[PDB]
Amino acid sequence: RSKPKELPFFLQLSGEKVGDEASVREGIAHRRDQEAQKKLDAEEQMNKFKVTGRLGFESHFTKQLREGSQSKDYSSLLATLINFSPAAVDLEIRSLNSFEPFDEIVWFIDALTQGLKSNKNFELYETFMSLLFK
Amino acid sequence: FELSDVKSSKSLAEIYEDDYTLSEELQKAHSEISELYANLVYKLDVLSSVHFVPKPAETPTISMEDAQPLYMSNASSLAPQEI
Amino acid sequence: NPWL
Amino acid sequence: YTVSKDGAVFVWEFTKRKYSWRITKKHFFYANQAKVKCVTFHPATRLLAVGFTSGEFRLYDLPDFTLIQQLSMGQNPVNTVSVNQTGEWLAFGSSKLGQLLVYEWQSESYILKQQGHFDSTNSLAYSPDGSRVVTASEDGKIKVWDITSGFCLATFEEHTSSVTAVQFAKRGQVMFSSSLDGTV
Amino acid sequence: VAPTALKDDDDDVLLDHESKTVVVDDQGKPRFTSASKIKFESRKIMVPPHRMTPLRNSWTKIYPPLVEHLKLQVRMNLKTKSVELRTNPKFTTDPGALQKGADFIKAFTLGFDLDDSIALLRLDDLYIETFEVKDVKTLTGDHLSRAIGRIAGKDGKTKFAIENATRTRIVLADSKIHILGGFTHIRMARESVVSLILGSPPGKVYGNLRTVASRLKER
Amino acid sequence: NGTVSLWSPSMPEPLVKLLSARGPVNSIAIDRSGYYMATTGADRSMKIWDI
Amino acid sequence: SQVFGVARIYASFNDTFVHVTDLSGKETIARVTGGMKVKADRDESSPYAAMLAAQDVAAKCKEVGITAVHVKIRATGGTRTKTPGPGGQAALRALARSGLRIGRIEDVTPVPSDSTRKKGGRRGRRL
Amino acid sequence: QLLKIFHLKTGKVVRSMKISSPSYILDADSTSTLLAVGGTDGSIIVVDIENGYITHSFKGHGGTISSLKFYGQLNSKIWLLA
Amino acid sequence: EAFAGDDVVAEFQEEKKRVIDDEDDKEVDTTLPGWGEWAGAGS
Amino acid sequence: PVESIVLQMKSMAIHNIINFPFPTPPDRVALSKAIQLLQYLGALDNKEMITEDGKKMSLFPLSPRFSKMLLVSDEKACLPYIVAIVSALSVGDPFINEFELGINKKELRSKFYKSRSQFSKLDKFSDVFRLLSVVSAMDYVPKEQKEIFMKKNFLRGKLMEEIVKLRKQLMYIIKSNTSKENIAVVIRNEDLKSDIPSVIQIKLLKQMICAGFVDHVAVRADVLFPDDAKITNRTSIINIPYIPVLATRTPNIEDCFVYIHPTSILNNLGEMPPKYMLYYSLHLGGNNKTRMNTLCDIASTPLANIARKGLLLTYSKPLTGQGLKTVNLSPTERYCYVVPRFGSTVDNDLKIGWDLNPIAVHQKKQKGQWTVIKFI
Ligand SMILES: [Mg+2]
Repeated sequence: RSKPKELPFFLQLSGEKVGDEASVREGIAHRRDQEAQKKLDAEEQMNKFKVTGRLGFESHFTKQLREGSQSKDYSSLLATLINFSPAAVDLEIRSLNSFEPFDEIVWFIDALTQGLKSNKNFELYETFMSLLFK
Repeated sequence: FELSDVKSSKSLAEIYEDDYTLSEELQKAHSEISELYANLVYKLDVLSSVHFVPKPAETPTISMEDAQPLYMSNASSLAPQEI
Repeated sequence: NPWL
Repeated sequence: YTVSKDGAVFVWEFTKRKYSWRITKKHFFYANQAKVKCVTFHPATRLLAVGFTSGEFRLYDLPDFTLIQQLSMGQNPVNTVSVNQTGEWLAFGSSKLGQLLVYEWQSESYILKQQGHFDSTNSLAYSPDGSRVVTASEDGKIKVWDITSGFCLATFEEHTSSVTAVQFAKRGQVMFSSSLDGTV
Repeated sequence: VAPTALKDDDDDVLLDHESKTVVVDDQGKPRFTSASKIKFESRKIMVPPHRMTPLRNSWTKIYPPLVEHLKLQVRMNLKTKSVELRTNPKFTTDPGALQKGADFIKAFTLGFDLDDSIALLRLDDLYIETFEVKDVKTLTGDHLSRAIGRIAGKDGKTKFAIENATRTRIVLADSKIHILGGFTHIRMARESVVSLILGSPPGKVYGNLRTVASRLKER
Repeated sequence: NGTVSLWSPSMPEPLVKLLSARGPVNSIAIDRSGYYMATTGADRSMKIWDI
Repeated sequence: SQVFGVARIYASFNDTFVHVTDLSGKETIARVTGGMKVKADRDESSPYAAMLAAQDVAAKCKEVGITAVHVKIRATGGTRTKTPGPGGQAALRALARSGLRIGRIEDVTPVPSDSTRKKGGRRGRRL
Repeated sequence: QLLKIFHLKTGKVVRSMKISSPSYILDADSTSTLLAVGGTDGSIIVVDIENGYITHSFKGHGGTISSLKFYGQLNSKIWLLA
Repeated sequence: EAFAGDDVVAEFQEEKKRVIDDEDDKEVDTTLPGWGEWAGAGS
Repeated sequence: PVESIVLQMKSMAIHNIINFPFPTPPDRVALSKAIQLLQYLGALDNKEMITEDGKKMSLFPLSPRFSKMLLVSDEKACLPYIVAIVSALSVGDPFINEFELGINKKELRSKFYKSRSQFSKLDKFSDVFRLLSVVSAMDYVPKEQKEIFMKKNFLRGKLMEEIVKLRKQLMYIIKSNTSKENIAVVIRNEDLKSDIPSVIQIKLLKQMICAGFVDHVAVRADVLFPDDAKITNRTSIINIPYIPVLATRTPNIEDCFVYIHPTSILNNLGEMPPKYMLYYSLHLGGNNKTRMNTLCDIASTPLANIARKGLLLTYSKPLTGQGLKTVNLSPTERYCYVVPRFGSTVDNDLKIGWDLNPIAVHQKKQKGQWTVIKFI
């Protein structure tokens, strides 16, 4: 809801519009162009930014999720979740890897299960789990 | 319907060209009428008003004011009987 | 030859 | 970097022809008739935010002059533009309609987006619990406010003329308004 | 330094004679190697003398569409006073280009405006209908002159009404009528012209044009 | 742009254009005879012209 | 290596004949009409029906051995209209697209030095 | 003017190629591996049915091709076309 | 005090050339392609 | 080769290789390494089933590494160069080096360097193209100039002749498998003969060699571990360390290092060598240091395009930041910038991988995995 509000020389015209009613009586009778254009705008978007700065492979959040599972202490991961902006929280939850063996999703559930035990930040942990199912 | 009896400025290709690609002029006057009515209402309002009356006032556009909360969805605005 |  | 009202950005460098300031590069905003009304710059991220008299603003990267984004707030001039310390939030304000907009250009999200009443508020009404207050103006639009935050949740523009009174029911979910246009 | 001072390349390229012998396979079949891996045309359209001056004044706008879009090779022959078109086999691609170009030149010869003639190149279903006033009714002297003025109308109003109503163009060259448009359209234009020749007053004809013109928009 | 243009009401373009400064021209003075012209730009420059 | 026929096109108000023969004209190779190619009488003179007839004729020409044709287009002539109509123009375009060389195009309408009376009467015809 | 090869076992059109002129003469050799196409332009194309490519393109005849005949034996180098 | 600005002499010289070209005599080529000789893609 | 054994069985739909009852079984370690190699070569998928590229490789009678090169080499008319390179590597090195000549007389040393320089013009950083120079130059030496050519340039005559014969046999195998006229193809000497490669062709060839030898790529030790091994401009090229892609990380990283050979074209270069190097094999003979038999240098994005087909390259989650919006078309299609990781995963701290430059990429979700389709 917050998104802002938005010929050929040889014209291939035929049928009744050009006075050929005989063809119609005898039974002879562009979205794919738009999607193809929608692709071009997709690549045109990628070429517009060519940022080459050296970034790390793993994000700050996913590293702690991996570390939390190893040490079985998601307190660091839980803390950064509480600090993340609502946009940041949603992006991370969507980006959790969904391929078998589903390690990250299981790790997130273990992280959220620890949070409920603390009886602190109860409304956010419940909300995080709601976003997980969504 | 009114039939033009003057030579068409558009060539026979153009009359077919535009066919390849309720009325803007009708809506153009509508904007003009609203402008004239708004201006006239302001001028009469100032004369018969006890208090001060302020004077009334491509690229994608932002809507500053919205009829419903942003978190609210259009689907949630419909009753079961409507659905 | 070209390669030489 | 110097910016002019006509819509030109000059890049000045100290260089030899013995050494002096010289315009090494010149950029132009090719707005059809809009004039530059406010400009701000963030040196750390090299962000240039320009608000035009037509009501639209552009975000640019310097010195490459890459147009990050272009949006319109309306038909009134953009009077003031400000940048956050981190450079991630842009605040714009239009004086004519009293609009205020905080824009997160990193995510293209809106931190704050508010427009006040154009006319004087004629009437007010608290929600029965006091959580919300409804206001009406001589313009003819009703705005719903949240007390805790102080921001307008919705604006209603059904009434043609000045809204004279607003009142809630004891239940509180329903609100009524009366207007000089001849409707309740 | 300014007086106000403080105090690898990654490559962009990314990996994405017939022989005189036979080979026999295990089945005894023969296996051979592969083999080594628009026609010239002409048309002539003669230009009548009264169309020579319009042709020269419109020549700058006539040869471009024939050369660029139709990929034909154009020439006007001063000695024979004719326009010559040729299909160039190395460049021309559309087998219908030449006959299309010949029709476009013919329409100009008949008196049609250049911009109306281009529709013959642009579209594919435009034709020219031609007939004489004597084919409808034997009119002579003043009776023939009055019939021509009845088709044209005052200031050409009756002709433009037919052209606008039927989506056609009409050339009234003395007693010779040429109508340019689509097949169903030029038959609509012909009935109105024939009614005028037979003597129906222009006002009554203009009324019928409105009825058909309304239908044309509906469909 | 450091230029001085000459104008008449009946002509749509300047009669003459004179480059008399490396920056904006702040002031122009013309004598009674209309023979000389003095200008001063915003570059510490003063120039006397035979117009 | 270029064998020529004669494509004789007769464009009437109510039909179109596409008729290919040898150079003499005594020998017919393929005659197709627009009325053989449509389901309604009203469409026999259409440019659509003349295009189907010409393509039908052009295929038969290529089989027999004809690779080029001269064109002799005509209208009804006599006491009636002298210019071949849209149906005849449609056939000529269809032959050109067909791939046959077009040799020479002539209008051979029967034009009277003098005529008998036309069928209309004194008040005219073709309402 | 499209030569089409149809595989009876698979029930599918396996190959489709464009020929120069209309063709009314076809000949298949006894070994069931070659096809000759004789056009009205006097040109001859020999095709490999199984692999679907043109092997020979003879253009020597003046008139339309009226008859084609393959000669050859299994395990031989004496393949001829008349 | 120091002054830095745009190149007004270079801008002025461009205008003087532009005025000279506009008011000078002009030679217009009036040849009609294809009028008496073959014209098109081939030659 | 043990990978020829594994590849053949997989084309037979024999899934259990490690436990297969051979009359004479190979080592399980060898079989396991063979399966991983065929996964890096794109012959086997992540579940160890043969792919379309694998089915083609099984038809070839060569080693799978060279079978992979010849398959991806039929682009931009680069195949004749690859056949010459593969034939030269198959037969051996025809270059007699200064150490063998015992000249490491001064005038002869000069001619040796001139003789090497004329063959080095193709590329400064690549030794494999120096093999391509002599093999292709040899086609332009007439019969009476052979021996003079050999003595003048200090080459081995008999080894060069065998290379030329192998080119004709090798080209037949490639054409017969790839060409639609599989059996009918006949090779001609003019096919083998070809002109100098263009710079675009040179860059493509480096990718084609990488296709076969992707697992044999090392990174300069400075890039991965700055300051663990001292580096400065005065240091000679033969002393610059390199780390193979899958080397097991020792407590002292110095052991993992491999070094450039003195005979390589890199030794005389002077400026700093490439960060990524593709090597044919490692040789511990010679006690100074472990030495690489280098082929060429591969850049970052070209390398990722090759390892893309195997399992040696992994992709991060979409990058977000200034001007890094993740365009998304469908729930199973998206375009985004991703930083690829080549070699060992970050969670794996035994083998030594590294991160390549970020690149825009078109990804399509398959089985819940965002597999890459192509680079933008
Ligand atoms: Mg009739």
